[PDB]
Amino acid sequence: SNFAIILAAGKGTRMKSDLPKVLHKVAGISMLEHVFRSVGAIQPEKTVTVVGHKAELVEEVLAGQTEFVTQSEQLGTGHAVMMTEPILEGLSGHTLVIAGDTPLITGESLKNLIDFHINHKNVATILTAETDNPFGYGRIVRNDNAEVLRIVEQKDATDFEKQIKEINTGTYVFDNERLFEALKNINTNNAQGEYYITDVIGIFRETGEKVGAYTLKDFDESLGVNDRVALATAESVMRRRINHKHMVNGVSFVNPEATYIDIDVEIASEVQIEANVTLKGQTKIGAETVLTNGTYVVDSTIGAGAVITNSMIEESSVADGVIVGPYAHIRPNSSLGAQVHIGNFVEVKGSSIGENTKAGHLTYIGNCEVGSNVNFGAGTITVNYDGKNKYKTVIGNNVFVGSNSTIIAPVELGDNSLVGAGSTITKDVPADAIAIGRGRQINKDE
Amino acid sequence: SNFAIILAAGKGTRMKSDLPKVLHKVAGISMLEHVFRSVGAIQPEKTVTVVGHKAELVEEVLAGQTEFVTQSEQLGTGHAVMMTEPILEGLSGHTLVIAGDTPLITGESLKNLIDFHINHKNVATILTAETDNPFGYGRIVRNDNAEVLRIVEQKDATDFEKQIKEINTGTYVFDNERLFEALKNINTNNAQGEYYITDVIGIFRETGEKVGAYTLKDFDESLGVNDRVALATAESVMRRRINHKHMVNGVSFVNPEATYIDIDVEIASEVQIEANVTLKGQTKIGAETVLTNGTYVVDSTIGAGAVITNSMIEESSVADGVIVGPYAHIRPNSSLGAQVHIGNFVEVKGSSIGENTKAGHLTYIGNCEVGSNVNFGAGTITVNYDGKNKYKTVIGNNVFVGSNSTIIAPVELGDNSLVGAGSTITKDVPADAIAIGRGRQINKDE
Amino acid sequence: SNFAIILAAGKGTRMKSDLPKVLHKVAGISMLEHVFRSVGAIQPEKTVTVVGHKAELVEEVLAGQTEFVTQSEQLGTGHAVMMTEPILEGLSGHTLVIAGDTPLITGESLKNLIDFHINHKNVATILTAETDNPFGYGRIVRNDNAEVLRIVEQKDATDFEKQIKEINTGTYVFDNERLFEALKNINTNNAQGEYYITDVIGIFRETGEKVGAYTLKDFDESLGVNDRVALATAESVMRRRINHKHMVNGVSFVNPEATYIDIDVEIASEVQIEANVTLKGQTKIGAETVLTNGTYVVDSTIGAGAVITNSMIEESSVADGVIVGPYAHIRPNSSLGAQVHIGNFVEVKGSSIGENTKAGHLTYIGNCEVGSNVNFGAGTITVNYDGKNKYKTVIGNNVFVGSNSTIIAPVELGDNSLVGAGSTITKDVPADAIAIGRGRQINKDE
Ligand SMILES: CC(=O)N[C@H]1[C@@H](OP(=O)(O)OP(=O)(O)OC[C@H]2O[C@@H](n3ccc(=O)[nH]c3=O)[C@H](O)[C@@H]2O)O[C@H](CO)[C@@H](O)[C@@H]1O
Ligand SMILES: CC(=O)N[C@H]1[C@@H](OP(=O)(O)OP(=O)(O)OC[C@H]2O[C@@H](n3ccc(=O)[nH]c3=O)[C@H](O)[C@@H]2O)O[C@H](CO)[C@@H](O)[C@@H]1O
Ligand SMILES: CC(=O)N[C@H]1[C@@H](OP(=O)(O)OP(=O)(O)OC[C@H]2O[C@@H](n3ccc(=O)[nH]c3=O)[C@H](O)[C@@H]2O)O[C@H](CO)[C@@H](O)[C@@H]1O
Ligand SMILES: [Mg+2]
Ligand SMILES: [Mg+2]
Ligand SMILES: [Mg+2]
Ligand code: NA
Repeated sequence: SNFAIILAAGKGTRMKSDLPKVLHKVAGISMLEHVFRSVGAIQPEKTVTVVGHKAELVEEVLAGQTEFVTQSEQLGTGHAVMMTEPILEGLSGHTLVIAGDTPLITGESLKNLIDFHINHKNVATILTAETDNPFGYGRIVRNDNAEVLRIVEQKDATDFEKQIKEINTGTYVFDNERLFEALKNINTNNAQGEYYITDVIGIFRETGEKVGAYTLKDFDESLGVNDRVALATAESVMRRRINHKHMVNGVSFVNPEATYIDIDVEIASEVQIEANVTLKGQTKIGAETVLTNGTYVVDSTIGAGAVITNSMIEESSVADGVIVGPYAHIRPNSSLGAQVHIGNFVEVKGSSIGENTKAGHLTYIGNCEVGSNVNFGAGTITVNYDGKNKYKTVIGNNVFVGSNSTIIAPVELGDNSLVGAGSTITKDVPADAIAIGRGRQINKDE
Repeated sequence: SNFAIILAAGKGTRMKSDLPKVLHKVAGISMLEHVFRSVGAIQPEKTVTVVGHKAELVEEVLAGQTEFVTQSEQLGTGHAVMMTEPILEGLSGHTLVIAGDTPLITGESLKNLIDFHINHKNVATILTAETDNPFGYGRIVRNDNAEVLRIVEQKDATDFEKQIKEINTGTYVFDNERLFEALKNINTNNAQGEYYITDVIGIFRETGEKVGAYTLKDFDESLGVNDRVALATAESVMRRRINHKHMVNGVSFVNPEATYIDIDVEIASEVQIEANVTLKGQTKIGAETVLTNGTYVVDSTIGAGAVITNSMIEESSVADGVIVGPYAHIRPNSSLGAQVHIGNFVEVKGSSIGENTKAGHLTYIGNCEVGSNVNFGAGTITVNYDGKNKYKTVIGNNVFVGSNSTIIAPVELGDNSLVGAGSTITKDVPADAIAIGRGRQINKDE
Repeated sequence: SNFAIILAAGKGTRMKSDLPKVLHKVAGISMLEHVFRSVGAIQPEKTVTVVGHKAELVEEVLAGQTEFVTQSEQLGTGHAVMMTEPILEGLSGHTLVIAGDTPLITGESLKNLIDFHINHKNVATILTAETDNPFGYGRIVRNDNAEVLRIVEQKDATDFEKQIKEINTGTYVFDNERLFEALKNINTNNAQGEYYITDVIGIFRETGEKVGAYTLKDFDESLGVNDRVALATAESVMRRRINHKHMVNGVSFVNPEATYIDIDVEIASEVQIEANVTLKGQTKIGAETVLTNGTYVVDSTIGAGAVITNSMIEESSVADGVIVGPYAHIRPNSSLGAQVHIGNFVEVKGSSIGENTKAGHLTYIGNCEVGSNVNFGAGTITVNYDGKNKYKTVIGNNVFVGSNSTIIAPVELGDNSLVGAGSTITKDVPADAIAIGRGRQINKDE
């Protein structure tokens, strides 16, 4: 029986933020969520998240996914684990304690940790790693025969102890029953005057209880994020992880070290992604689609065989074979039908665009229902706002909207209609009709 | 006498692509072409490229540059070399065998390899290297006195052999006459059930024939591209190589690790290139020209003293002192004369623009022949498409095209003419004349 | 008493530039300025900058901040120091000699260097470092008991000496009085036929004078920039330094290795900066402001809570809560009031924009004084240029400028006025009035 305790009540002073540290994002989701996803790998029967500093913000993120306990005052990591007593005290099993600021630890690593704990029949197992720059991390102190003696914090470590490269990742597995009894013996006699969870290791050794340490196969997973310098490193490692997975899946990257793809983004095989492409949120990219430098897609679905050249697309659906850009902007609630062509300096907002329709230049399409095979001449402006209300415009199939025209909603351009270039349309244009609304040209010789 | 055999018939399963692996691009050209260019350094009397999987695509790339032999079934690298028998069997000389998926090996390295082979009078010389992650590479097995015994593939290697860091690059030089006789002794008794070319090393040792190994000076050249993770590494190394050459040539780079310049791009001294600039194909950049972040140039010629700010330029010519951007788009078959200024949100397509002409904002110039010292007011739209045909517009010198005007082709604006702002022009405007075609302003008090 | 000598007279041949090497920029300022800033840390009583090659360009950069001496001919680093004789000869104190092409050395390092020199009572102290690629650097030659014997240049070094990893940084501290007497003994007997300053070390040893070497704590500071490859490395290290400082200060960076922020840019806590953001010159960013990929800001002030999405802003002021982009361009001498919204494909030039005003699409606002709560419809074009003169337009508060309208200066749109969409305005529109200037729509059935 496995139990889990996630610490997320800290102040995170070094972050210099009003937003709780654990909520800072890494590849699209908070560090806390990355940790929560890893925890699920051990299939815990009970999950408790310790909240305190701005608990309401934290509870909203994991609402309905974990039990919450409040730590009124941030008196220490050990004190935080004590808050889980009313829920876990008495139960029999292996209790995992993990920090909410170590977003790189994988579920696979946590599984190996618990398996090690059970196999070696330890009362406490520490997840460790080694690094050439252990500053800020608790050091793992062992004796001559490599037996774990205790964990000494940076601020409490001697110069000899500071030289230790083996660090505490902040993740452990404790025998649930022995954990809460050992917690009662933690004192505040240290540089911070806090209840260190790291002290339970020394406490267990007093009664000769078995304590071990499982070393991470990948030391990059050990990153503890206390400031924004560490947060950038987490972004770097997570970015490499995500992009590596995509490349193994058959996605080409001109530069995986400079491409920004969120954790839950899905990408089909044969997709070509240039450097400096950004894909955020619930974004999906179809097979063989090409994304060029500067393309920025948020919560959108893009089909197969599409080519998105240096363009921004938000909360929209893009069908197969759609060509967009460069410098195009597809705003929320828009839908581009199959083989639609949206060129440079074109903005589509809250509009549905039928198959094969083209708007290649300096055009604004807002709140419009557009048919198939429609052609928007360069400079076409649709007007949906008058100062108070928002009106809709309907454009039929095979409509030819003349260049530099101004279409004032609410109006409807019937099938096969034509709007003369430079015209201002304020009234419906019947199907197959031709509308012209501009001044006559007069030349004055000189 | 040197001969060359390039293997390009494989399936490249790990790539997860319909495009033959060797055809995947690195810095603008296929891996196969990079390998072909290196091969030329040995000045081979005969060059044979083994094709099989989608041979027609491969033959098109190197058409008229090498002899081709078909390998109906991909039974192995050794089997592939056997396909070159009808052409190379009997001839006397040093035969180089190279894979089409090792695009980083230089011609200089191949020259050193053949020179080593001849000097040491070997029957077979293997191009080797060392790496901390030899996974997937054939390991070089030597005895106590560092003599090459054989090459063992990843899938056939024991745990002891897998620990070997010295890898086979897939490039060798064989005595042509002894090569084809040793090929007859290759068996399919291995994990893949294939005819390994790597086995000829062991076969030569049976008759006490001299086999050696030449080690690469630069281990980065040893990269074997079997998947897209490796392809990204190839892009990274090739990108560093290309940009290093440019910096030595006097080109400044804010960030050479994040600048994307194709293999055949030419850049003059004193050019300043910000990070995230992309130069593709047959692009040439003149002296002292400045390219800012986001600029993307494809198959174009840009002169000296030009400033291309965050703009995309395709298949066009840009003269000296031209200023473009930010967010400008120069489309195919366009020509910008000396000191032309193209500003933000301006698109030029299939048009010639005379010296000193300015179009600084929200303008579309398509299929136009424009003179010198012309001024396009912001919002100027030229119309060349009516729904079926494409018409041309001619604009003379010193013409002042009023802002937000719509010029409907085919029309001609004579020298020194002026088009009033907001006008729709459907007829020719004589030289020195003034054309106005808009509605009169009426104010309604309230 | 501390004195300083900065060498900036060299030709910098490897740079292949008409601009003196020391003037090449690193993070917004010349290498010379970075060196000058570091020098100030030792609080020198006298500062002398040796100029020669294009001295006028160099003197302009540090005008009024240092004394200048001319080196007519570039006969060597030793010869350059000799030019400072008329000013420093006779004085008593510690004289620091530093190259103008080592922009990474910090003031803290120079302080530690002088303190070492004084403490050890040396006649000469060399600032050294160690590197695996010492090519081009003078090597530090020591004896069995680690005593500094001399400095041997790359071109004069034997194969044994070339293997030395300890390099000369080009920075030293000499006893002023003994310095000028030792300079008289420097000869041109070397590969370059120049007067090496490095030779004074050997000269001092002839009379048994105390010479030492202080080693840099950070070897990255030792970079000597002789070509553009080294200049890119300097940019890389300086970029990392600058961004690290910002992260410690509470600024988040998606990718600090690919974000370009100049040396004097100021950024408040809680600011979020995506990768590929460029901030240049005297730019200041307020608290909680978000900067997305592609944003490029030069000499501008941006307030708190602003969101600059993929936009370019130059020499302008942006107030709190302003939303800009994507693909917007704020040109010189513009001011955006609190909560102003500037959308895609909008250019603002030399204009003041009042609070809450919105221009969300394809609009050009030039030389305009705009009030508060004004709404610019998509496609709105302001005209300020007629061919010779520049005219101003004044727009009152709560004005509704209809889409695709053309406003021809000089004109004034009074408070609460409205311009009908597609209108060309050539005359003043009184407050509360409605102006319409377009052609009537005529439909022709078919
Ligand atoms: C005493 C202790 O455990 N030290 C460990 C902690 O140091 P470190 O100094 O990083 O500890 P933090 O301040 O980041 O706290 C760790 C976690 O506990 C939380 N928290 C903190 C204080 C509190 O009163 N309530 C609460 O819930 C924080 O929100 C965070 O999720 O993690 C490092 C690894 O990353 C380890 O090397 C250290 O050995
Ligand atoms: C058996 C063999 O040679 N193994 C070598 C091969 O492994 P590796 O597993 O990389 O071999 P690949 O599958 O990439 O084949 C190598 C080359 O031969 C071609 N090909 C393959 C099979 C075929 O039947 N016909 C054909 O033409 C492929 O197109 C490719 O150009 O290259 C590695 C270096 O990169 C070496 O370390 C391995 O020792
Ligand atoms: C002889 C000498 O000093 N060599 C040092 C110099 O080599 P390095 O070959 O780099 O010397 P440079 O040519 O860059 O000259 C150094 C500095 O002196 C200036 N200059 C040069 C020649 C001249 O006649 N007048 C003049 O003012 C240059 O402008 C530059 O600021 O710096 C390296 C560190 O970066 C050291 O490892 C070398 O030991
Ligand atoms: Mg922590
Ligand atoms: Mg291979
Ligand atoms: Mg130098
Ligand atoms: Na217009």
